[PDB]
Amino acid sequence: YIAPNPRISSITLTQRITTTGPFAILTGSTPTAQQLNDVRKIYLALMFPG
Amino acid sequence: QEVLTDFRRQDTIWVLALQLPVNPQVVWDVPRSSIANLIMNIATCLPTGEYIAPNPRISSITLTQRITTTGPFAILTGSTPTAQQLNDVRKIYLALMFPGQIILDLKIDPGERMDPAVRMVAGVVGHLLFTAGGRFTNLTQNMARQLDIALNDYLLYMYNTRVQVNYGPTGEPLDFQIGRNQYDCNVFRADFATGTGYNGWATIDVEYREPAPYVHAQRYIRYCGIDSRELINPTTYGIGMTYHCYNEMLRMLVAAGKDSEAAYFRSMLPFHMVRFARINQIINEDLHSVFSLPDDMFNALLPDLIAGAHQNADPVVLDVSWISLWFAFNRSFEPTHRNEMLEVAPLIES
Amino acid sequence: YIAPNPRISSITLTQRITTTGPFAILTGSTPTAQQLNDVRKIYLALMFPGQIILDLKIDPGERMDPAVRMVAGVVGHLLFTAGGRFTNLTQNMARQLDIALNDYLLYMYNTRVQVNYGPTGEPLDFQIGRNQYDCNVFRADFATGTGYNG
Amino acid sequence: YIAPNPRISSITLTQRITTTGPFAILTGSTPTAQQLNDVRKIYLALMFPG
Amino acid sequence: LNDYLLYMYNTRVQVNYGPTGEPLDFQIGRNQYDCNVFRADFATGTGYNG
Amino acid sequence: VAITVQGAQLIKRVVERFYPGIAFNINEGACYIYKFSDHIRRIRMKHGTKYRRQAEEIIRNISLRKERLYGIPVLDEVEWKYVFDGQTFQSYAFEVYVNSILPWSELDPEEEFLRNYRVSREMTEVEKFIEFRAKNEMQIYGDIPIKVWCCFINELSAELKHVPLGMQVMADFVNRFDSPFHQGNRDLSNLEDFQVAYTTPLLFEMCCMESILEFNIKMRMREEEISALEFGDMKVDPVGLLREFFILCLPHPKKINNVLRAPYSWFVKMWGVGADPIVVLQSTAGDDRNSKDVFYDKFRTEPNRYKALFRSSFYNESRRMNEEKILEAVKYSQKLGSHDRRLPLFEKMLKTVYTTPFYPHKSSNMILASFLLSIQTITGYGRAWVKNVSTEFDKQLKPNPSNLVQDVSDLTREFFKQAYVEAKERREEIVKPEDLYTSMLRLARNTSSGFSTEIYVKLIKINSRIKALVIFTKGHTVFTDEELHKKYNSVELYQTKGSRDVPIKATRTIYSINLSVLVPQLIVTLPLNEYFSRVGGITSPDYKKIGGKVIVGDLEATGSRVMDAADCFRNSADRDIFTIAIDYSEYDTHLTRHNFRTGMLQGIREAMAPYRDLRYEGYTLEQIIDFGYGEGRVANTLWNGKRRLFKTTFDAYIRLDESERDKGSFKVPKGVLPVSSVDVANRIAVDKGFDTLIAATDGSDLALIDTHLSGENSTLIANSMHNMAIGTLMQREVGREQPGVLTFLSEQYVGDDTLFYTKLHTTDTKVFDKVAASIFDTVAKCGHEASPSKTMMTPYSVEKTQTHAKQGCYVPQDRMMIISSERRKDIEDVQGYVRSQVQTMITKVSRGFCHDLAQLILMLKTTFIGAWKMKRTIKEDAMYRDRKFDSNDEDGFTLIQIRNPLALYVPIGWNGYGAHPAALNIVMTEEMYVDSIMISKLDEIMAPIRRIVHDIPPCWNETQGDKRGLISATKMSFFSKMARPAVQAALSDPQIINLVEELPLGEFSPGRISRTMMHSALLKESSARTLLSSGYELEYQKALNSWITQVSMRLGEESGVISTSYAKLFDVYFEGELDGAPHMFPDQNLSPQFYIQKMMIGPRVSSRVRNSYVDRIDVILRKDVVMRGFITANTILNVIEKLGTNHSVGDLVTVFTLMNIETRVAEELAEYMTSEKIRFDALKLLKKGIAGDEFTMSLNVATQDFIDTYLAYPYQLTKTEVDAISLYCTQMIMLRAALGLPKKKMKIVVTDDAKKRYKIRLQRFRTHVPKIKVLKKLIDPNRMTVRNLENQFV
Amino acid sequence: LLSVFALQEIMQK
Amino acid sequence: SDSGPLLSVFALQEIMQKVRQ
Amino acid sequence: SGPLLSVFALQEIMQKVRQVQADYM
Amino acid sequence: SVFALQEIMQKVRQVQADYM
Amino acid sequence: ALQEIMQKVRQVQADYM
Repeated sequence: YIAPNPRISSITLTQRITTTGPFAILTGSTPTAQQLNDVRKIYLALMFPG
Repeated sequence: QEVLTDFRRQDTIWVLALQLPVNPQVVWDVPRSSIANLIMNIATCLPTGEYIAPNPRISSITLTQRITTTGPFAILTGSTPTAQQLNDVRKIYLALMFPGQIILDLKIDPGERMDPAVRMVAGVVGHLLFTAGGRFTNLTQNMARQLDIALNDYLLYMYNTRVQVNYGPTGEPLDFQIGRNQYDCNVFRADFATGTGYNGWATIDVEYREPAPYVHAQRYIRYCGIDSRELINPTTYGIGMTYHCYNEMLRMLVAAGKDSEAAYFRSMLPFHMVRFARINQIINEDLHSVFSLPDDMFNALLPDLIAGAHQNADPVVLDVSWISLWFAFNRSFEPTHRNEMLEVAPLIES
Repeated sequence: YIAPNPRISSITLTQRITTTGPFAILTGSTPTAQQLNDVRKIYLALMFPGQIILDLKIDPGERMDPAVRMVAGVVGHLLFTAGGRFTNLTQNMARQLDIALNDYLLYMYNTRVQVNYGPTGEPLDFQIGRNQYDCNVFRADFATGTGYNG
Repeated sequence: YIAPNPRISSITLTQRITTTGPFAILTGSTPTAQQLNDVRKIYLALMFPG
Repeated sequence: LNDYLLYMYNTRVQVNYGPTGEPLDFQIGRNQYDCNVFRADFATGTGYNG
Repeated sequence: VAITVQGAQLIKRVVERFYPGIAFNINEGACYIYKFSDHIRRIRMKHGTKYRRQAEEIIRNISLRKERLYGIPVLDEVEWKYVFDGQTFQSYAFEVYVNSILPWSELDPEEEFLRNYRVSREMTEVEKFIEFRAKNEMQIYGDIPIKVWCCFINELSAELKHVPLGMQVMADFVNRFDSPFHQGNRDLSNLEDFQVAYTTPLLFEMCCMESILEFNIKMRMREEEISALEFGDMKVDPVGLLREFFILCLPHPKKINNVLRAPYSWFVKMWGVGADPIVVLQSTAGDDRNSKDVFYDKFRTEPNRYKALFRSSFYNESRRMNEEKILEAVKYSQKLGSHDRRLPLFEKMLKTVYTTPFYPHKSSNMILASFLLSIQTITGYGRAWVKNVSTEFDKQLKPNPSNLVQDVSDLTREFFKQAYVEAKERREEIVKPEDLYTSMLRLARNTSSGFSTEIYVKLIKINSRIKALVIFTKGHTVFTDEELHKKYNSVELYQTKGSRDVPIKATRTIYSINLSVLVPQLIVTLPLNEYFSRVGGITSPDYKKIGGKVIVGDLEATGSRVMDAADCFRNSADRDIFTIAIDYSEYDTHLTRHNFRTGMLQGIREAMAPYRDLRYEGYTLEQIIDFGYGEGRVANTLWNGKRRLFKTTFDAYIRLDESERDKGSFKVPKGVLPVSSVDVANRIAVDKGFDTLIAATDGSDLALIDTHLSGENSTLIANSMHNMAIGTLMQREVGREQPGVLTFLSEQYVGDDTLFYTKLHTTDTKVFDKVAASIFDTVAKCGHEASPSKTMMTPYSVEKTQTHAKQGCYVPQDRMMIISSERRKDIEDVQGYVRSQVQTMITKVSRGFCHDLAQLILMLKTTFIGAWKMKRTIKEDAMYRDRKFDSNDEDGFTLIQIRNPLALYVPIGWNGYGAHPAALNIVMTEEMYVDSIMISKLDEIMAPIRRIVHDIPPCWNETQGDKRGLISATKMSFFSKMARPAVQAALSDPQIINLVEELPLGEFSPGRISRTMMHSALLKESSARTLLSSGYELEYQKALNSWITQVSMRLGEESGVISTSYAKLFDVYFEGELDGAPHMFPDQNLSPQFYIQKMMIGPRVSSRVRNSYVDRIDVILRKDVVMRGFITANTILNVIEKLGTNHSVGDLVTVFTLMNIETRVAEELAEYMTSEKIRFDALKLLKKGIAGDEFTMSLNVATQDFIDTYLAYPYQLTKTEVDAISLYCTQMIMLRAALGLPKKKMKIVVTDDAKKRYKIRLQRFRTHVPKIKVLKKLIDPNRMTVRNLENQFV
Repeated sequence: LLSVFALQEIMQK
Repeated sequence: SDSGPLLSVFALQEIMQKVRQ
Repeated sequence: SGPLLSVFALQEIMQKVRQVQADYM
Repeated sequence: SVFALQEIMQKVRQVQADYM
Repeated sequence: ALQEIMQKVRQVQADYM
């Protein structure tokens, strides 16, 4: 599994000024074991259509 | 030119591996390279300075003359800024220094949103501080609408029998006539197609001058009609200058019975002129490189923003707080140390 | 150098407490040791009509201070002479005090008093008051000395 | 139960000092426990109309 | 010399600029003194001695 | 688990150990014991007085230990032998020490530090000189006897179950050698009868310090729950390192510590810079590199761009210098002793300092970093011997076309001219001849008075030094032509040098200058000292103004070390900043006349060219310049100091003739024999034949000085200005030789210290080496010497003014002494003194020290300060009365008082000390006490102190005693020039006006002003203060017998005064759930009680609330030159209370002018007072030092943001009243944060019930009006506040 | 004693 | 879970007076 | 002068104060 | 309920774990 | 009162000047 590039959400202009994305709290969060299992379920369902 | 002036110059053969008149087109042919060029220009040509507050006796003689009364301006005059608010002021000035590539937006944090005094003061200030004219814009549409709502709330929050108000049919903000002479407030609603409510109202913002060091971008920017060619002395430069939007704002303020605020702005006008003279000098003399946006792409930013077209670079949006506008109105940017890379930039460019 | 009776300024310049202004600010200050020398210079320039003239200092500070500039512009038109026979001031100083008086006359005005502007746009080119007072006569002109004691 | 912004009334109701009315007198008071129970009664009566 | 002339630490006087962007190409003062005579021209030496 | 019971048990057992068989009780607030002394008895016996039983009163008391005097038991202080109960540990450090002993045959009298010289049972003449040296250089002073410290060490070791090595060597010494010496309690400087070695007190002090540090490190270690400290990925043990240091430094303590203090600091500065990943704390401020508006986001790790650079030769030589320095010190220590040990752990850690990463966010590394810098605290005050040496002009560097000396002189002259113009721009100018006779009191604080003066008092002749008395006696002779035209270059006129100690380094020499030299210096140099005091300038190299470049004076202006030095953290957090610090060696030595003095003189000379029309009693300004500085005046001067002596045999003096035996004027030490000249000394001096010492006395060995002097009136300005010139040359040369590589962003000059924040545009090793070589080459050719071992050039670590920063975090070093002290002090006010030490302990614990050990140390110190110092008063049947009678039957007895330790935690005003058990930064006050007892959570903490209140006797305080019993006979002859024309007017009258000068001005009245000023000047002199101290014992007896056990907690105040008890009129509610997000902060080394406060409340990010009305009064009073050192705001308000506020401006101007306040300050103060009286309430707020300590300065409290966020209050309150509310709010919220209570907003509530409102209105009305005093002062009630209070709460 | 107006009676003896 | 409100001196005096009678 | 109270008296009514605390809570 | 250092220590360990 | 005292002492000041 590969995460997207971090530079997409936020861009830096100078050393003290940066832009903020709309989903910072969700981007900064980390999954738990059960959430990881649910993600695996999502991908398994996607890869077998019907 | 010391290398060409020794006494052995008559029999010396010169070799050059680079050329100074670099073609600016080859830089901008890189696909999707707007943000990289903007970052390079900021890192190369942006100077450093400090911020100067005006003389505090102006507010003493024009804003707090009546001790027994208290208003929004009287409340916010005694406040002091914090570090994050100074950073927001820095963001505002950075957005000002680039006319179209950088725009601003308001934070959604409650608190300041529920405070009436800060909202009214910001609504009054932002119509004089920013530009939303027919050539370029500094603001998003949401911020302009919020500022219009704030000014509408301020202009009629406390009115009496002396101030006659006649409402309009549409029910939109600022659709009313106020004062004895029936001054029309409809001119102060935001309209990006014509820029009536801000600094671009009925003035020349940009011109074009043929001989330029870089041929791709030869525009000439002048905020509120200042042709700042000579060096600036802050004590004499803005003695008798004015422009349309400031006069109209003063007329509305005196029409609505806000005499003290009108006097405060009338006293503060030369400082407001000098800050923009300095800003135009900085833009026209320091930030001229091939990394500057070309003329063909500069004239289409506002039509793309108003028409919802996304075939070019989306301008960068920054977030500032409500009180940051009032703190920015009372601070002027004076450059004290120019950037170290000014004289080395063309060789790197080539 | 003698000072007038403080009861005058007590009864006529700060008669009400709730309101402040330029004169009320300046009436509380006291001169330092350096400014008595400037007052001596003022009087020495006054004793010799045309042989000695004066000009204003150039340093910042007081030039950005509104109240001091306003009260000085008010006072100078009565304290000095720039008439048709002799003058005490450089033209630059006269123009500066004219600008200061222009700033004083309309810094804070209401609907009770109305102002009608002239065509030229020069300082003091307006009519003010219920009687339509003409303020053009106070602009300095060394050929006639209209704005000063001459 | 949340109060409004405390600086709302500072600019309109008690903005002019040396004048005192009913609103200026009642502004700044804090209810007792019985008055909070009364406010609860007000809201319960409001939630059921008839 | 151009920088010295345009720097005004007193009240600003009227200035009129010319078509070209060359230095000293303006008329200054109420008398409208022509400043183009002081730009260097080695053929006749107007700007300096001689 | 409460600290209040553990500390009580601890100190109880310490007390019973110190005085065996004590009747000490925890539940009583005081205890009293008797002591017997026989010294007075013998001297009475030699006058033939008859006494009863002599040594029986000794023998019966020491043995049976049960005799009572008026029922009060009498005890004797415990013997040296049993302090550690006779245990032994055979520590190797003891044999290390005894191997370091040295006989008298190896004496080097010119030694800077004394070696371990043995003491023989018999006497010899050289041992007299050794005793004379040891009595002076080995004093401990302090405030507590060492034996009390040793008992505390033993008891706390028993409590914590750990054995310090210091206690081990202590017990090993005492088990065999018994007492080291004798120390008296009435005066601790009376150390006498050295038993074994002359260096024993140093051993005891160092061992106690080492034990204190060992306890502190273990308890701090337990606080963080860590198993071992960490260096990189390796575990390390701190106590092992400390013992390893202690065993090595013991052969020769002072010399080894002084030579070794530098590599330890270098290792801390150099740790972790070269690691590949670097952890930094974000910080953001303004564009200028000295912005003070920083704020912190979070931690991050980033790659290191500078990693490849650290293979440079410069860093290799920097490391190799320190390896040679450590190894030579180890070799010397091994050679002096008989040991072969070394420093294995430190040399192991030093090998890879660059690549081992530093972890600021891991406490295991931060504690180690803080501990290494605090190790050196075991050899305090570093007293040393100094020698007089001349200028040695031959080694001075002549200017030639290969150096830059003339350029340095030219640039410094230009800088003096430019700075003088800048000072003139800021309305600071030289003194006018009208001000010649009044400005002489305005000397700088670094000045010193040459001639001491003699005063007759009524009866006794005394001498004094302070400027006031000397000037008031003989100021008219200063400017006289007789004293101007004399030069101090012969036997008849000369000047002497003084010395003052420093906490770690060697004793610093100072110069005393005659006033006739200082005053002409002041005349020119006053405006620049005034001008450079301002702060906040721009430090960019391209800025024209040089005022902001000088940091001298720009320190402690905010009052907090962490707050004002935030630029260090900001620059260390920035990856793009390269910092350079040049460390010069012998700077003051190298200020020659070739490079410094002549250019300075020329700068002053063409400086005063526009003022050449002025004259001063016939003399002109360029003559005054020569008067202030010139040959025989400052340059080329003779100076006196310590004598020089030589080593000879005894009988060589016998073969001498009487021409060589003639004794001169100059005094010689005790153990040295006189000799005429230094030539005959050279003839007679023999090296191997040590039998005697001889010292010259004809004056041929005085010092000839032609070099810049530290006692001058412009030393700091000249030094910083010279450093500015040096830095300009450095920048010029580095720009010329290597263009474009290095760009200077900020330059910083303070003292001899120089700092640079620059940008480096390359990472190639050979370019960096050439740049460093260019810098060192330039500074070498410039004439000074720059050590490549101390000079610092780093990306990520920043140091200035003993303040260190690594990767955006604060690394504190603790150098605060606790045991010893600089000079002997006498405690005039016990309560204020304990307040001072608790304030200093706040700083100490804020610098990473343990909180609980700080509490224990204050618990110890609060008990024994007042003891042993009351005398000539005896107590019987709970009644104090003068010492016995004329019967002389019990004349040998004295009474000693022991205070309950818990008196540390009872507020001021209740005869106690305002410390809080929860955290030391909170100040106890009566309202705080009642709030604490009403809190249910603190009950277990508050339980013992509940029964200790209302039992504290009054504290000893000689300061409030003010009487007229110090009439002087010498008069104020110069009064005719000191009195203002306002004072001079009212003394030419034939006493007609005298009878109408009846204004309530007190002692400042014409006809008595001179006498009162002289009286105050004498009370400034302690040697004059000592005369009135005899009668204070009777007043203390009156205070004791007038005392009643009752607590009053008067929450009201004097109606003119308002205090923080006012908030107790209303009830207080806690509501609302505030945000719980923790804040960031740079100082990550705090106690948990302080860490919780710094995390719940963020750092201060703005200026504190606007200054008080008293602050404005004090600022206004700080304008008068002649009365700033004599007038406080309290003096003004005390006169005002009797004068009244209902007066016009002219009345107050006249009153102030009569009170020696010059007319401009009089007018300003009068106008401001009239404005305050007309406009606002004008009541002065009294605060108990709350929110005034070191830690509270850094918190986000007492600010407008704090009030807007945390506070809701009724609008009817006034500005002084809301300030009184706000201080209590800060205290309450700090206390709630300390206890871990939930974060909630706080409101002041006023209920709807009528009776409470009635009492509130009554109390406010009586507070704002001073009742019957309205008749006295005729205050008009028409003032806005009081008139408005008619219907505020109706 | 609560009202300020009662004070002037005391002032007038 | 909390310390609760703090009473003024007047409330404490009223409590003492009520307990007294 | 001013209100009058004492810690000695307050110690007996401390439990009443705690009861009032609990009631308000 | 009585005060203890345990909860303060727990909070500071929590924030140091957050730093880690 | 201080009024007569103020006048007398200021008169003394004036004559001393």
